[PDB]
Amino acid sequence: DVIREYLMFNELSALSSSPESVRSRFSSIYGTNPDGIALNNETYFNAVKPPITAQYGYYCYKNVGTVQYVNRPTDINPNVILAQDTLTNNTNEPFTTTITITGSFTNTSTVTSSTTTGFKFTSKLSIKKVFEIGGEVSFSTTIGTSETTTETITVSKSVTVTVPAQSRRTIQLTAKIAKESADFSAPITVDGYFGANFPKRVGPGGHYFWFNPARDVLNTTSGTLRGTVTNVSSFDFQTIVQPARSL
Ligand SMILES: [Lu+3]
Ligand SMILES: [Lu+3]
Repeated sequence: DVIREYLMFNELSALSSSPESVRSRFSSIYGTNPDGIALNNETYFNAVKPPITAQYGYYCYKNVGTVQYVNRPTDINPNVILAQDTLTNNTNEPFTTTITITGSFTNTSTVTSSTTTGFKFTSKLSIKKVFEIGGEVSFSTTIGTSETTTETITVSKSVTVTVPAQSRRTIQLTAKIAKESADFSAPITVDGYFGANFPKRVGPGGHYFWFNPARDVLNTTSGTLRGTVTNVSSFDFQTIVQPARSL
């Protein structure tokens, strides 16, 4: 998904920064410690209200770029009993009979995401992955969370079996389980401005209010989104009729 929202003061740590470190950068740039600083609709320290950044139209945004997916090796659980039934022959004559054996399996699709430094995005992230075995999976997800959705597969199989004279005979419904997954990542980028108000006129021309691009006052202006999309499903259903065993 293409996300673009305001950067907040409580997310400065996500850019390895702080209001104090931003203020100190403004101090270095202009040669006087500002009274206060401003970001979008917020201020910090001894600041002019309303924020000079909104007054003067200088905003600052965090962005999620294009999500890139990388397939992980698929893990296959090669045998799982979904159903098991035993036919008992208590007579002196064999009989043959057609039975139906039924199992159900609950498929899961799981999304998880995070950022390396703890950005606080509000807009849902769109995650879509087509899995070979599991098929198409999509999510609209809050970054930094986990979600699982479920779907039910019921499988019935008819089978004709002869059970000898004094014996029982077991029938199983079996499947393989595929855990399919892909890792994903997206660049986080910050662009726009911070504001500062000074106790005296500073800078070229002598002004009380100044704006500097985020890159001038923050220790970094990028980060990273990461996550995984998993699907667990059953496939390769088989009927197993085991040899008749004596009672
Ligand atoms: Lu194959
Ligand atoms: Lu196959």
